[PDB]
Amino acid sequence: PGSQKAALGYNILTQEDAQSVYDASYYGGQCETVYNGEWRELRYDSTCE
Amino acid sequence: TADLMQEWGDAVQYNPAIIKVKVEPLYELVTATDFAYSSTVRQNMKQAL
Amino acid sequence: ISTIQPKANFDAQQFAGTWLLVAVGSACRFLQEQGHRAEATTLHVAPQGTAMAVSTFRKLDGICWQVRQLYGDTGVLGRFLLQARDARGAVHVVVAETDYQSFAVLYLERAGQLSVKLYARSLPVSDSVLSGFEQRVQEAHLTEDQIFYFPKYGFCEAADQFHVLDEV
Repeated sequence: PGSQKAALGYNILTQEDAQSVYDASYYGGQCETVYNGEWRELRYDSTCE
Repeated sequence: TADLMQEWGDAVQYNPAIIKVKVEPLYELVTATDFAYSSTVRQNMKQAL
Repeated sequence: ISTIQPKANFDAQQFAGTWLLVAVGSACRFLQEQGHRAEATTLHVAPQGTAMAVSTFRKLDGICWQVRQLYGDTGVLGRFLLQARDARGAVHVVVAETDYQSFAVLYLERAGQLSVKLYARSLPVSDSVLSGFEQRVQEAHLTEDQIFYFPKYGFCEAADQFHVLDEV
């Protein structure tokens, strides 16, 4: 998430995002993953406590 | 609060920083098992580094 | 597994307020796998029309947590639906028995996975009630070996603003 903005071009005269430069959605058939260290998210199973 | 220090140290298990490091220079990975002219590449890396 | 009858004329306004979990029985493995150190659990039951907001107050490593949940009214008095927030499934909760100032025996099932819990208003509980619960567990067909009594003291109330799941 948020990887798309790294794709977008930049206009230094206005400090505004442009159109995409990089393809933010392209994987080249590779399956490089990234460990999201904040993955922890509390859940409560009422049936189990 | 001691509570928030407990919560922080709990969450460091899952997303720790690297406090101490012992490192070897990357040329030590350059090994004939993988690369032709391994010695030459190795030496080039030493010089370049 | 059946929709047993709820408490005859269940009343959320009488059942409202504090309830103390006495014991649970279920197959749910985590009750046994890391089943140790199960924290004391207490409910505040708040009428919300026919539904109730229920806050389970619990410790987690001494961090006091409150879980806000709606026992959504099915329209059958004393049968409730807990909506799934893309949780593993909604929980059908039948309040099968209670004395509103004394005890409640809540039946809960999700996806056909059933659990039964004894709640009380008081630290001391008549062994009569507990034995009755045991009976309904046998009738639940759950082994006694699946009964997990919860520690008598160390209840927590009023979890921090930051220690609330707000699950609703």
